[PDB]
Amino acid sequence: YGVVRYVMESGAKGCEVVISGKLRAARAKSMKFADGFLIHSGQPVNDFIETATRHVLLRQGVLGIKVKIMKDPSRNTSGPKALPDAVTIIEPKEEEPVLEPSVKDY
Amino acid sequence: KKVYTTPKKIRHKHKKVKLAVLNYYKVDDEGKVAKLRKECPNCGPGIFLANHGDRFYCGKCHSTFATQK
RNA sequence: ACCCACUCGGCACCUUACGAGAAAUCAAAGUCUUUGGGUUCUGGGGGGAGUAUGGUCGCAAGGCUGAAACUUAAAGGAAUUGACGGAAGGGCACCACCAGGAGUGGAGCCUGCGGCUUAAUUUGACUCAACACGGGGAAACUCACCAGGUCCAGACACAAUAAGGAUUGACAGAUUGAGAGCUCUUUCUUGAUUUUGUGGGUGGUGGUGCAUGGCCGUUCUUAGUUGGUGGAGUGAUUUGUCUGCUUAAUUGCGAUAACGAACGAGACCUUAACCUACUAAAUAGGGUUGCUGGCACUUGCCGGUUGACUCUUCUUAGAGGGACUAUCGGUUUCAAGCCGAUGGAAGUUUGAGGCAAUAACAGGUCUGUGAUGCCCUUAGACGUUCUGGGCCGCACGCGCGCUACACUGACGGAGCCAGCGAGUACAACCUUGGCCGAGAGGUCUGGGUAAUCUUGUGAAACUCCGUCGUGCUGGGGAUAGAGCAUUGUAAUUAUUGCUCUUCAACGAGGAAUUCCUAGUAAGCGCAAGUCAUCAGCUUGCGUUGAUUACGUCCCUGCCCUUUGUACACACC
Ligand SMILES: [Mg+2]
Ligand SMILES: [Mg+2]
Ligand SMILES: [Mg+2]
Ligand SMILES: [Mg+2]
Ligand SMILES: [Mg+2]
Ligand SMILES: [Mg+2]
Ligand SMILES: [Mg+2]
Ligand SMILES: [Mg+2]
Ligand SMILES: [Mg+2]
Ligand SMILES: [Mg+2]
Ligand SMILES: [Mg+2]
Ligand SMILES: [Mg+2]
Ligand SMILES: [Mg+2]
Ligand SMILES: [Mg+2]
Ligand SMILES: [Mg+2]
Ligand SMILES: [Mg+2]
Ligand SMILES: [Mg+2]
Ligand SMILES: [Mg+2]
Ligand SMILES: [Mg+2]
Ligand SMILES: [Mg+2]
Ligand SMILES: [Zn+2]
Repeated sequence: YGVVRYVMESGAKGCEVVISGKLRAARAKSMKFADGFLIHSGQPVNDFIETATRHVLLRQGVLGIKVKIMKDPSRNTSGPKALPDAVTIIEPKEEEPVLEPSVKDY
Repeated sequence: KKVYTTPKKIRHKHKKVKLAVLNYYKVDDEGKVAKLRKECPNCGPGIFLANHGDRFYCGKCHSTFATQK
């Protein structure tokens, strides 16, 4: 939870933390702690999602900690500045046009 | 795993057999120090060849001398 | 007799409950914690049990009446999301089927897996989702197995010797498979490293994948999944996420107590297609032109040369562009879309992939790991290291494959075209060209760390003219016998390559059943992967190139909807 909070603070679009192993009792289970956006499929995965896998050794067995972070597309530096599907249109400007000919002269 | 049978022999190594140490020397009439056993021709006095029945091997050379004397 | 309107009484029914209720539901099951209209009967957890007994009524069967001991943490009710159904509907899919193709299953052989056999024939995996899989093509190594030997890679801690030696080393033969001092003959060296015990470890292709990680495989590459408000429920929940029509798709159009969103799909990215438009090149290809070789012999045709000059169409690869189902015609709530032309390089998601949700499986790996818990083991070690063997044995089952059963051929000539690749200096890589050899191979020389050399990988299938013409025949190639080569320290249990000989089974394969819709199926090679050596395997690649649907739920599997459930460890 703390980790997730930290990630959020850091200003990331999403965090996903999978903790796999024996967490109380012998029969082992992967617990899943998540927040925010996240993508999963496509080439924007290797672009924005940063991953980490570290196995933690304890005196009853091994844990495995898998952490994902979805970085903000706008805050990119090098590469594409958005998700490929996201289309945002600019707003038009106000018009009072007609009012009969006339010429500006120099 | 298979039942361990083992066909005898519980061997060991040479545990040296420490004999006398300075038996390859003689000292006689006060001051004299006479040598027993032929000294090694490969490396001089201090190392002396082992004398057997026409067997003349070494220790620093470990084995390398065999010629008759 | 109808028709209309009203009215008492009845059998019901429909919609709302503002009332009830655990809810299903109920105009009573309402007017009940805001509790009292009058009354009769019945129940007080489940079993024991409507039993025992005693009455009583019956001709009898039986009825009415009706216990207790003991036993037990639940029995039940209504609903819920699942799971399942030898329930009913609707989808989807060549791992479904039609329309067809190519077949496997038959045969000989390679090779997996049984079973047997064995000193050992090491194991892991058994419907899809074990079975040419562990990149598992094992001569040793590998190596986990067996017959034997060798070594300490017994940290460090504490002690007994503490040099009159702790202890290391050891040719010659018997010793021993053995130029293993393995030791036993020996008596020369070695210098406090150690060895002898006790704490303690470390290594283990030992064990458990039912203690785990990571990775992967599978539900599923199917279309599925979720939360924020709002609505419906006392609630678990539900609606959104749906009757339809669409799509490859919960893809959309729509309908609508939901509205707007997110993940998945799509978008994306890699690649394959087009570019006489750019930017370029003696590590790509051309043009003219030098010299030059052969021709007809007029100028003309094919050549050899990195001699000049220039070019970029083919080439490579940078930056762009280009297709968005465009234009038109039908068809459909005139919607989403689908169908037909036309133009175009491209009109099946433009072709093929890469990635791929929520939830899971006691799926597979502890034989990839100095990923790993715990247990075993731990110096006659399950650590190792040598040596030989074994993994490959055969009465026999099955699983991928290869070769074929010929005339659309076979064999000889000759013609003669690819695309992916790969490739050494501390080694021994790829290896043209010259000589030797029927081969296999040698050899000398090279060129290449590579768009430069192998290599235009002049690969097969193919096409051209010939010999046999349908006979287990020159189809076909299994076993065999002998020789000559090659790799490696080692080829018997043919490693493999070649030479002559031998010529077996099979005239297209039953019960079955796999794969497939376009540059695909199938045919044919080549290529890297392992590799010192070995291809019938594998990832790619080109070459030749069809037949037949362009559909449907009949089968098979999956999904959803409606239903039933006494299941929810979920029909094992
Ligand atoms: Mg997505
Ligand atoms: Mg995608
Ligand atoms: Mg034994
Ligand atoms: Mg009772
Ligand atoms: Mg019930
Ligand atoms: Mg399947
Ligand atoms: Mg094997
Ligand atoms: Mg192979
Ligand atoms: Mg290991
Ligand atoms: Mg498992
Ligand atoms: Mg709500
Ligand atoms: Mg729902
Ligand atoms: Mg139209
Ligand atoms: Mg696609
Ligand atoms: Mg299991
Ligand atoms: Mg282990
Ligand atoms: Mg296979
Ligand atoms: Mg080439
Ligand atoms: Mg014959
Ligand atoms: Mg082999
Ligand atoms: Zn000496």
